[PDB]
Amino acid sequence: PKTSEILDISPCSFGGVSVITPGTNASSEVAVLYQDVNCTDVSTAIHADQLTPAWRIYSTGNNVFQTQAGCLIGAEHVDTSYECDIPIGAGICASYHTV
Amino acid sequence: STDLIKNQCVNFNFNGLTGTGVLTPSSKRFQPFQQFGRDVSDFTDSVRD
Amino acid sequence: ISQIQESLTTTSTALGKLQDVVNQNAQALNTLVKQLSSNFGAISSVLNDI
Amino acid sequence: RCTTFDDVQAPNYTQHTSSMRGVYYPDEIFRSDTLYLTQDLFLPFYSNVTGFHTINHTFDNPVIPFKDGIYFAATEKSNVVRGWVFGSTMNNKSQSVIIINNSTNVVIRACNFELCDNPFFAVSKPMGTQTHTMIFDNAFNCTFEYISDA
Amino acid sequence: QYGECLGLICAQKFNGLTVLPPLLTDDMIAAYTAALVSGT
Amino acid sequence: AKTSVDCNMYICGDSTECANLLLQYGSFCTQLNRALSGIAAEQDRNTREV
Ligand SMILES: *[C@@H]1O[C@H](CO[C@@H]2O[C@@H](C)[C@@H](O)[C@@H](O)[C@@H]2O)[C@@H](O[C@@H]2O[C@H](CO)[C@@H](O)[C@H](O)[C@H]2NC(C)=O)[C@H](O)[C@H]1NC(C)=O
Ligand SMILES: *[C@@H]1O[C@H](CO)[C@@H](O[C@@H]2O[C@H](CO)[C@@H](O)[C@H](O)[C@H]2NC(C)=O)[C@H](O)[C@H]1NC(C)=O
Ligand SMILES: *[C@@H]1O[C@H](CO)[C@@H](O[C@@H]2O[C@H](CO)[C@@H](O)[C@H](O)[C@H]2NC(C)=O)[C@H](O)[C@H]1NC(C)=O
Ligand SMILES: *[C@@H]1O[C@H](CO)[C@@H](O)[C@H](O)[C@H]1NC(C)=O
Ligand SMILES: *[C@@H]1O[C@H](CO)[C@@H](O)[C@H](O)[C@H]1NC(C)=O
Repeated sequence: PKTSEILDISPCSFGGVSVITPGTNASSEVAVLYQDVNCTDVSTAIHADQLTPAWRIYSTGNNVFQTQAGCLIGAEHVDTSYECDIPIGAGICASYHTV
Repeated sequence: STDLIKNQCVNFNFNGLTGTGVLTPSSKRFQPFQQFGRDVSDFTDSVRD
Repeated sequence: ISQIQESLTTTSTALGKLQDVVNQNAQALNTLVKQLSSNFGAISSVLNDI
Repeated sequence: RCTTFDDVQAPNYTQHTSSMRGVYYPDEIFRSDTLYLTQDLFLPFYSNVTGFHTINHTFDNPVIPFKDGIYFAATEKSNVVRGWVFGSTMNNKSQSVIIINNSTNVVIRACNFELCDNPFFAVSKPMGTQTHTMIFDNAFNCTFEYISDA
Repeated sequence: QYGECLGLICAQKFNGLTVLPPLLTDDMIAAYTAALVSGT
Repeated sequence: AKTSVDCNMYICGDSTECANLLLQYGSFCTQLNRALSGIAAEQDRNTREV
């Protein structure tokens, strides 16, 4: 109204979250997949507690990786190929393995 | 009040709770601050006389 | 026949199909039971209470 | 007349992990051999806690905010802590309550108290006997009182 | 119409509908088919 | 197609007042998501089988 600019509207980011784990007996490690989002928005919303759900304790370490289905937090990328244990999407595969 | 009528299909009104059933003795062990027990689906399962 | 017997003695995953059948049926019944506790906007979930 | 302990040190608040403590029975109804999922006020696991300590000259009696609910735990060798006091203004302006493990009888009251700045119980070393209870100068508009059994 | 990103600019529309991608990408499928024709 | 749906944006969207009403129906759309995710996994299995 004030300047007769034309402005678009679009929604704030949303999606599903799902948890990747090896067996509980083997270890308590987890990796989190945020589906169909660019990591810049979720990292800039984890910091300063803008995301929800809000864990009491967690951290995004240096391990952040981008995939077509979304981006994984807490998983380390590797430049080698193996047979799939847990399929993620778009060709990205996961497993629990030695460093 | 009335006496109890165990092992027969009867109407029962123990304490504001109503239904029909077969009363039998039990081996529950209530704490002194618990008067009722419940199963899943919120059905009453046992009562303290 | 010996090697197949040892495999069956130690494996757990080989029968996942039959296990999935059992789990599917049990989960379905569990859900149908749990629905009784819902309220559907009634003043209470307990029929005899009302 | 209130007695003020001079030369008392300021406290050194200390941090500890509470670990998993603080779970309590959510409801009276009996249940067995089942997993139950419920929402209520609870103490979250591995939350930090503010430790306090009375040793030698040190004596800490600091007003602590309530935040609509507190956990509490004490480690005592010979009944050092006798109870608590709950109030909002504690200056002749708001109802206050006292809970104390008096040796003769437990006493709970909810009346205007005007509690002494440094309330305490007086004891003698060789006799092991209590001599004074300097908790409150007076009490007016008293509307509640309770006494436990002897 | 629905939210999707092909490339990766990801956009999302108020209706909340979404389309997930396939696991096997088209060049991996074409490598299976060329392996079959080659071996046969 | 292997499509997916989000329950709260479609039925209730931005508002919170409507979500406090949808709460009275319980688990229903969550088993819905469970179903539609099973269909999604099945499509991948079909292609890997062929
Ligand atoms: C501990 O308290 C008891 C009882 O509480 C007293 O009575 C309450 C109504 C209130 O006025 C408290 O402040 C009081 O202390 C005390 O024992 C009482 O002593 C009086 C005589 O002083 C006697 O008339 C009461 O019957 C007693 N009450 C009993 C026996 O239950 C006691 O002195 C307090 N202190 C100690 C160290 O025990
Ligand atoms: C009951 O609680 C209310 C709110 O928790 C108290 O009101 C506060 O009083 C202080 C006194 O200085 C004000 O600074 C605050 O702004 C008030 N509101 C809040 C939210 O803190 C009230 O004092 C309590 N009752 C009594 C008798 O003290
Ligand atoms: C609670 O109220 C009493 C009485 O109103 C206060 O006692 C007064 O104290 C002042 C100075 O301390 C004296 O000048 C007055 O003469 C006292 N009043 C009476 C009637 O003797 C008492 O101080 C109040 N509590 C606090 C903590 O201030
Ligand atoms: C726990 O430490 C945090 C800082 O990490 C602080 O904000 C909080 O007040 C502490 N909890 C206490 C003192 O109970
Ligand atoms: C008790 O309270 C009344 C009003 O509630 C007040 O008039 C009276 O002065 C109080 N009693 C005292 C101060 O002793």
